[PDB]
Amino acid sequence: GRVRTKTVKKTSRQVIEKYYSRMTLDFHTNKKVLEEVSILQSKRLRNKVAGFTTHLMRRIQRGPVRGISLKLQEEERERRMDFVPEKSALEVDEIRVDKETMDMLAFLGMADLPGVERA
Amino acid sequence: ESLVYAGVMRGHNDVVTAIATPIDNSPFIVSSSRDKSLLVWDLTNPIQATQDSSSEYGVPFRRLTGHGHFVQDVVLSSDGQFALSGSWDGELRLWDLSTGVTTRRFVGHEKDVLSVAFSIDNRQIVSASRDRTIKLWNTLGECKYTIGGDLGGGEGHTGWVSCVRFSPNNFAPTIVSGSWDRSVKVWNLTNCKLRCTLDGHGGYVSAVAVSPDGSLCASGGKDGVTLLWDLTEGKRLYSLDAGSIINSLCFSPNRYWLCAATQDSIKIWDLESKHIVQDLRPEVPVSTKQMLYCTCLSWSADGSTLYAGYTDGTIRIYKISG
RNA sequence: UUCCGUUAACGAACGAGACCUCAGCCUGCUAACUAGCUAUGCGGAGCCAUCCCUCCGCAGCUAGCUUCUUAGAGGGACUAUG
Repeated sequence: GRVRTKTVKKTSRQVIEKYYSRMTLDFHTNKKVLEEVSILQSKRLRNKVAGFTTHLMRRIQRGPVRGISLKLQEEERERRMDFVPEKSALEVDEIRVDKETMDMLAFLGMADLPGVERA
Repeated sequence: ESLVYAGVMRGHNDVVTAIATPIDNSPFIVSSSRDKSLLVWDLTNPIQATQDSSSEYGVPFRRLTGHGHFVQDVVLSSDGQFALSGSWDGELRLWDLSTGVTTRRFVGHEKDVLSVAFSIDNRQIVSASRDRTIKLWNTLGECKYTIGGDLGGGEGHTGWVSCVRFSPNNFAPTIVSGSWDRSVKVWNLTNCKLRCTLDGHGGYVSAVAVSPDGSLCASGGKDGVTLLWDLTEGKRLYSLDAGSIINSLCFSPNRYWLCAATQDSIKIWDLESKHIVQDLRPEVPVSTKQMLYCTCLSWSADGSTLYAGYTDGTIRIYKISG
């Protein structure tokens, strides 16, 4: 049974958020880096937290992930989320409808409506 | 014409971290690894075309065991046999390759050490460290100066230093240091002051290069962007683009080539034309997870052969055609 | 009741874990005549005998001695890699 507990998992994520750039995919260098940024009370705690951060970086370098909010990917998921096409794909020119739709449109008095025609 | 493949040698269990080659005692290659050993290879240059082109480029000759942790960088004496190596135990060691014993020991680096380098007269020794300090040593392994400290103490970096090399011009000895603080500095052995701060990269630096004639100052690192600089006075000539991480950098001894290890293959540019003309891939393409990077490279004295040491303790040798 | 996650709950407190002791690795560091190993000298005993060779004794300003012993500082393992 090698389930990591709350302290390790929480600290791993919370150190991934603060320094994504200075971590890497090797365990040993990550050990040293984690020794240069935080104050832990045992070597075994450090080895465990660094071991959980290294494959967290492997899967970060792979794809997306839960709660940790990386800056370089939260803006990149915003830079292309305020994304526009050349012109709006919702166009009012060829919008074909079925009997009851023009029946309601005749009810409203917009019986003649540019771009509407039966199926 | 181009670089060609002969074979691969396997003498290190863990990732090879440096190769050094001599100029006067030629057939003696030395490579360091994360195994605390320090192997020395002998070259009769065999290619056994008897067993499916039996794979061995040479036969291992001698391990200099004795370091207490990973050996990070090694270099050779410019006049004889001696070698100098730095490791994660905070020490530097001088080995004698004719008997396999250590001869001297540079105690004093308060934390891990990442780079070593000799000098022309071999009296000027530099050590770069995770201490966030550089220290100069004599041949006796005793102190004369130590450049570092924070802004008040001096001009030392704030992150760890990652690599140092000399300027091979004889009327102006200097030392160039790349750092994890994303800054390259140039120093002087005259006063251990800095000539210039070559403020470059946006990510951490892991490599610095000085031209064989001491004219321009290739440095690589995190972003994948290599920047070439001016040794005379700190000017950024042009930028090159590799994409992935960068670990090792080197110049051809006489031909005007710059080589790099960039985590998906070895990329050789040209400086005659600021454009890539050679990519070098691992021979065995097995679909295991992300393939062995090349972690270090070096040219021979004559530039006839380049050596690449990778993450699996495998070293693959590259010759030229004609 | 370790964690992922689900979710009228959200945020926390103990217990588990962490932690401390001992044992396991270190020809790397610090050393050690209240621990020793090595070499050299003298002493004995064998012997192709004169030296060499082997086995013990003994004494030191022998050690570019600390492998063995002791005990300190650290390193090492994290399921790290496939």
